[PDB]
Amino acid sequence: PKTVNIEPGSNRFLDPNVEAKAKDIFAVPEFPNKAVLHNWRFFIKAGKAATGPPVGQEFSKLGLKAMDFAKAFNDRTKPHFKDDIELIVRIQVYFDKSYIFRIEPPPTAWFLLRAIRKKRGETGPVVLRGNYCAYLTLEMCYEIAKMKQMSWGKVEYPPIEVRVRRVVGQARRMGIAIIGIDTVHSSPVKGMTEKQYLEESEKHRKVHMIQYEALKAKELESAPLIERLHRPNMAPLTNTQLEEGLKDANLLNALWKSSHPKSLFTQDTRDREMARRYLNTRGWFKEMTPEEMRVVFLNYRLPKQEDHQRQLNMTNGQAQSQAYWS
Amino acid sequence: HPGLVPRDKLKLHCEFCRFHWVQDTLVVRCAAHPKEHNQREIWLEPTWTWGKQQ
Amino acid sequence: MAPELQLEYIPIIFTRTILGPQGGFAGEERLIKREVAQKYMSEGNAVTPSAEFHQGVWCYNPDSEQYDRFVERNAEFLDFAARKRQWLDVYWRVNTGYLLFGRQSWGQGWLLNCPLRKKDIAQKLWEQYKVRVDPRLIEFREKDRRTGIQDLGHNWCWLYLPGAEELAIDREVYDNKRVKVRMHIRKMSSYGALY
Amino acid sequence: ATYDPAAFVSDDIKKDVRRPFWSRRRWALSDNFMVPMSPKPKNTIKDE
Amino acid sequence: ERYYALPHLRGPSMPVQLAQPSGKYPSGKFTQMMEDVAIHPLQKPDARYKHNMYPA
Amino acid sequence: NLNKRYGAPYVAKGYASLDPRCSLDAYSSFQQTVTSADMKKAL
Amino acid sequence: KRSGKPSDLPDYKQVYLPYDTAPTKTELDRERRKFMHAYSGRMEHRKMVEVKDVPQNMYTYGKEGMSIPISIFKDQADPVIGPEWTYPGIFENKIVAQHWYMEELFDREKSNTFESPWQRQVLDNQVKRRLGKVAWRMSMLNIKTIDIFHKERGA
Amino acid sequence: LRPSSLLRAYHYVHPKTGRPIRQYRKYGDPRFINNEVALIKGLFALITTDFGMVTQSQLENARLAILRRMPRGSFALTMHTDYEEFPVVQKSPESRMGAGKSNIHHFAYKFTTGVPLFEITALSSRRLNQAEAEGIFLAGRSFIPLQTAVVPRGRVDEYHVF
Ligand SMILES: [Zn+2]
Repeated sequence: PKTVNIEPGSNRFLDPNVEAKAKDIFAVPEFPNKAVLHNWRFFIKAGKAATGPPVGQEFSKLGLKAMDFAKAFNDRTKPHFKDDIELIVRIQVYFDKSYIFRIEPPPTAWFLLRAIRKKRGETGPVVLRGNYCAYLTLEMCYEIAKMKQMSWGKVEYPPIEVRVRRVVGQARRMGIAIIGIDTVHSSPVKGMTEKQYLEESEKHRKVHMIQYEALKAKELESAPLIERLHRPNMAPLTNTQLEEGLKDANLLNALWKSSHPKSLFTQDTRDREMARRYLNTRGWFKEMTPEEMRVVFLNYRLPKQEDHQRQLNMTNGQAQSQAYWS
Repeated sequence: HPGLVPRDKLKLHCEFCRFHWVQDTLVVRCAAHPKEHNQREIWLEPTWTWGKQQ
Repeated sequence: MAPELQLEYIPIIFTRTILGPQGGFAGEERLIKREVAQKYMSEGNAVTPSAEFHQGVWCYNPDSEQYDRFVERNAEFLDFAARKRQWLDVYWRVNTGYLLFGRQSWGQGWLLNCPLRKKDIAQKLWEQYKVRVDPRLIEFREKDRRTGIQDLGHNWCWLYLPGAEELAIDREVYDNKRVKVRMHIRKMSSYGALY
Repeated sequence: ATYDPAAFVSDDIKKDVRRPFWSRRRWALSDNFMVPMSPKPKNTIKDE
Repeated sequence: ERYYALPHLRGPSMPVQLAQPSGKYPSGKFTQMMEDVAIHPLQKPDARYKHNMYPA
Repeated sequence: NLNKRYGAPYVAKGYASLDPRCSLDAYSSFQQTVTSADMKKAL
Repeated sequence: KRSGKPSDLPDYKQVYLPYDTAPTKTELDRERRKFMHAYSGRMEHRKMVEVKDVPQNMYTYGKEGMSIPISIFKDQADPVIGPEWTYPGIFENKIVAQHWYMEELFDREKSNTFESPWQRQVLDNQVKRRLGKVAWRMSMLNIKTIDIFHKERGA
Repeated sequence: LRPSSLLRAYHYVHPKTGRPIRQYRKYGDPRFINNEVALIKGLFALITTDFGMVTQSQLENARLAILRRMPRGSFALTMHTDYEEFPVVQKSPESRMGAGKSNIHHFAYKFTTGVPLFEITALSSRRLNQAEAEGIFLAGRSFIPLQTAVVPRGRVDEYHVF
């Protein structure tokens, strides 16, 4: 009937409304560069924080009337919240006894038992329990994963797809057999043939890549400069080179220069060929002209778009164009 | 201090359990649990001679 | 044929691939002991050499676990089942054998006074078992790489049977490239001892 | 078609290395669990 | 008299695709750097809490 | 405690100094040829 | 543990259907009949096992337009589920996310035949753990001697 | 005579009389070095690298100790018993008070080199390490009166265990 939005994967975030007050409370009062004494962690309900043994005790071990914090908690947690949402409080006590606490969304194990409607003790790993418990489908984990963002300052530091494989694994480890995997058949649809279902995935599953890569590459262009530096791959080196290349570092130097992708500073024939004359005495790579090295001695952690970018630098007007300006 | 019959049986049970050369005999001395976890390699007495203990 | 006089060993074409010394492998003709072979022709690992089997035989692969693999014995396979037999005959001969010694040992350490040489193992291989090898292959243990064998009782040392890769010979012998020849040094007085 | 005894046949007089007590972790890995050689009594090998 | 003797070599002496697994638990010298391992002092690995936290 | 008095060419010696390699090279010369000129030089 | 568990378990409030053609009763228990089993363990040790508490209709179960009761905030009801290709990497995760025995992964790398371009990433994150289980296995032995299976086990 | 009409190879029984065969002392002498290696099928097995005579009570006390140090639901110990048994103090003046009945009853095995004794065999995808393995057997090995070393799955590569 009504599909809310037809786009190849544009629902990777909470509604800007709920994402507005998502980080109003899930914020980190910045580390004062003090020396922490205790990093406590609690489960506390929406606003039902008491001065009892769960909270008031560990303060009272240190002489703090936690009758105050609970109020300062409820100064931030009593509204905004569906009833009975057990949050996690990360109380952090410094050597001046001044605490600083981040409220955090409920533990995903709490989420998982909700989204499947199972109480304490009903769920279990099959090797302890013998049965898969309540089903799920990947479509559901993608929304448990939206309220679980490690950096509640940067809502998607782990990209959402990467975040799901986490909550999926935590689910399977609890017996939550999701349907898209773990089973012979995916979720059956009244829409079309399984082929007309698989032929509509082979396009979607790959359209996501140019979506997922671009989001993985936009991330690296703002990543630490050291990150975009060159780190040659070690899959080619065989484990006797890989060991004979650890006793003398000279080989792991001449290698780096030998296979550095072209730049304005590494277009020195003699510098590149000085290495290439060191390896041959060591009987290392000898039949691989510079090109087929760069395509294998590349930082594999680069997003395909960016490895392709560095690989063709000589084609990119040479890097002889881009230099330290002044 | 239980003579751990070979030298090789010596094991450091505690964080404070270390090795020591108590007169040519590798032993384990711990400040904590002072004699409780102490081990001493089997070897001749510290002052032996050639006719008494070969 | 008589109940009294029975063939002490009979000809046999192996269908399966038995590990043991009396064993063979796919399709070779071997005269193995009668009692053993008779519980192969019932077992199916072997079949008496009818004229038909002398060309091909349906040997066995542990992959599908049934007699499907046709191993045709042309003159080329008969140059393969020879080198592969002649090889694992040296194996099963030194591995089965237990080559003895008689040596002089004055002194207390039960130490053979003139310890053994890798010459003096190939010498007791060719003497007793007629196994003719290169004494450059016999690797001694760690205790006896320095001083030779040197001690009475049971010593063993490794004989390296090199050329076993084009024979496709593994899992039908205990170790493709070695074999434990098993010495024993039975000390004797000047009456019966040498050196 | 050459086999050189020297490649694979290695007769090296190797020094039986002490279980290093001077470092803590390498003392624990080295703990070859056959120190129960204490059952080496030259017991009756053909009777009981 | 029968004399048993090795056949002549037609292929590689030490078996390669026929090698029996080594037979001792292959916890390599690098997963538990027990001994026999030599590393350049510039390239010291895995001090993530001691002296790799401030790498050079 | 041999190999201290005698050399390494002791106990580690394959006293079979007869034919570990020559027999092979014998079958090498077998392969190539001998002919008229190979006798004419002998002539 | 008791704490950190949900007490009130809201129920699946189907928001809008994902289809116009009703899935007639006859086929419902004809496809659900296939789901009451789900594999477990991924190697020769494949174990087709049973799943308790099977939902009844899976044309409607999660493929679209149902709600999930992870209701958290005051103004955020049980969120609706958009269609499949509206979530990122889902039919890509279907290839990646699963119990991966390294036995089954290293034959894929040494043959460079990955079904997915992320199984190279689920491999490292799997070996990078097992190395950690060692660099913690040993940064403990620098304290004491910890010996595996040397204390009593069971009852 | 001597061995025939065996009682399934545990001990030989006289052909013309159901009495046990009462062999010689050094019959089945373990003082060989066993040529045939063992193709263990458990995850780990405890082979005897030396030779000796081991009782059944010494082998059962070892099982009761191995069965303590082992994770229960995962691994099930497997103790082999097909080997042949042998008699004890049998002879008549060589028994105490003419009670040849109460001395021979003990049955001990003559183990050569490299016979497997136990097996930490697997019942799941759970795995073991040599450190995780020797730790188990280190309890029982202190009862089995002869020297023994644990070996991993498959054919014992006796180049290394020795
Ligand atoms: Zn202690």
